[PDB]
Amino acid sequence: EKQILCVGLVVLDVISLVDKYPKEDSEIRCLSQRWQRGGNASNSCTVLSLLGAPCAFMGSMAPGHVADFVLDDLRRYSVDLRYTVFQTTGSVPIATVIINEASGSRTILYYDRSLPDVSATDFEKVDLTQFKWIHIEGRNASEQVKMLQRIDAHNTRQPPEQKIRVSVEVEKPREELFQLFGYGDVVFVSKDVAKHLGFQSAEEALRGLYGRVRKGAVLVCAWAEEGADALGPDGKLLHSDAFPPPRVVDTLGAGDTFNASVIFSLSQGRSVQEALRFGCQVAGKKCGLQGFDGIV
Amino acid sequence: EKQILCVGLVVLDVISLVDKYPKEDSEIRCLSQRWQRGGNASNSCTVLSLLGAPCAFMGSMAPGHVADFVLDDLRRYSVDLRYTVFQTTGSVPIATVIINEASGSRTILYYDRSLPDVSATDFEKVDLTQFKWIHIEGRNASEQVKMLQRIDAHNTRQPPEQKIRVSVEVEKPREELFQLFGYGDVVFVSKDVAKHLGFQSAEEALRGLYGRVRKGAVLVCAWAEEGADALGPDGKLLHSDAFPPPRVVDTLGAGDTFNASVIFSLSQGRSVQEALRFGCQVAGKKCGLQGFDGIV
Repeated sequence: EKQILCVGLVVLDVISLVDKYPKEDSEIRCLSQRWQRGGNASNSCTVLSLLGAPCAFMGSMAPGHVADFVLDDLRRYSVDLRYTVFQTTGSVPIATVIINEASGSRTILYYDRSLPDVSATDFEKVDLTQFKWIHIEGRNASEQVKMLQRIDAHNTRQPPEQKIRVSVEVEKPREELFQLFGYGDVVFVSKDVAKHLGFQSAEEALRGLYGRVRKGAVLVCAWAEEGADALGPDGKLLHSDAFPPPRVVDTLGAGDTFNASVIFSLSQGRSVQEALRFGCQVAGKKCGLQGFDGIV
Repeated sequence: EKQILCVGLVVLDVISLVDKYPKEDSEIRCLSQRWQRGGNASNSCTVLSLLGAPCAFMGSMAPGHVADFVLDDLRRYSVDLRYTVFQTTGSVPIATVIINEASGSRTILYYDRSLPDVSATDFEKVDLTQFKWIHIEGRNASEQVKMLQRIDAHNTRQPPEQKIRVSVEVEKPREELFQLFGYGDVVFVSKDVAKHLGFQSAEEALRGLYGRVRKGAVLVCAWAEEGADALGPDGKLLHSDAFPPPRVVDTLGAGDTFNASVIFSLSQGRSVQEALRFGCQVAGKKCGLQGFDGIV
């Protein structure tokens, strides 16, 4: 069984659990503080692994005790780390995460880039024959476009049977990332990006942006409590309602869980409509649990 | 010149500077993240040192890289650490501090006690003859009352000329701490404690609580932008208006700066009225600066 490769950046989430969202200028005693491995594509590997799909993670890494914590954790999920790009400068990024016990909301304070990104030349070294799906978390787009061109060139020399399926996520509302819309068989665009571009609903965003994706591609937009929508070459808008848990306790990585679950379902040969449904359900289940493990 | 001893707990402040206060459930890129030594009595040593008063700090400590950072920092200010109480269990407490660049507000997320407190038996080892003033940050009150009884017993065997002046801070609205009101020549009570007990202004709190302090004591209550008030045995309410800086950039430790500056002024023989004024002015100056060093 060929692997699913995720290219992205691992982040250390330093999570403070509070009984209510802190009022500016107050002092509040937290219920707990914990470390959790995070990062979008990183979290998606966790979920893919939990769902039973062998996968590999490619990201930059700075040796030290933080690296040990996050790499050990990836190893626990049997994520293949052959393509870890070790950097002799910079550090693993940290995100300070406030979770409101009352609501499950997650509020993320993150920082400037703390280490070099995975480059096109790094990706050149990947043995593409090992993978049936490659997902790219949009970040350093000019480099990633080259990576995507490399996969495309590879696929031209392949039977349709042996083509590597590609997905990309455009989550941050940064201009440089929009070029990624034209790559990938599946394109995840965030609600935040949609709203930044002036769309007020997933349906609106999908209709508004479909003209930018590559021929044959499926564009997917999750819209929180409003569920998720997709639009493919046939012009039929597809939708799944959200599947909230009875009590929301932790929504950190819920979007990553959605992405992973859609990739999983699609990679398993399911329809887009079913993949959306499955994504919403697994993401919802996740929101009712601390971290990811209880989704299975 | 005998030292001023501060008994309290050193804290590592992990400070995230943000351009606006984060909205719940958002993700925000911080401007910077820095480590700063904190803790109330710890910060007051910094200020006392900067103002030119030799001082000593007594608190619990767990060896490790965090201890090294905070102890090196205390050494930079020439704070005497002879009475550091090393603990073979627990860790230096962390406080997660969000500072709003726009307002200078500080929002503090702190955690359960991470190491043993300084005990009465620890304090027994202090050479009281070395100190002309001892300030206690209220925390483990039952133990600290014994410490205060030890100082009292010491002072009975002294000339008035050689009596150690004592101050206590009651900052958290915790019942156990109220017993400390009856100790100390100078009693700092926080606005938060006052409000918890049903008073709506410093004047109200002082009148409301003076009957609980020891004969001769001065009760002090700072009330933020409303300045600070004090009440002594003569029943005359004293007041200083706040002295805001032209632009408030960082209010973390402003209250500690006030406390230290009042202790300093009083220890220098100044009147309570002048000490209040001086406290408000130095605290105000501090609020216009990052950290403490520019106050002098």
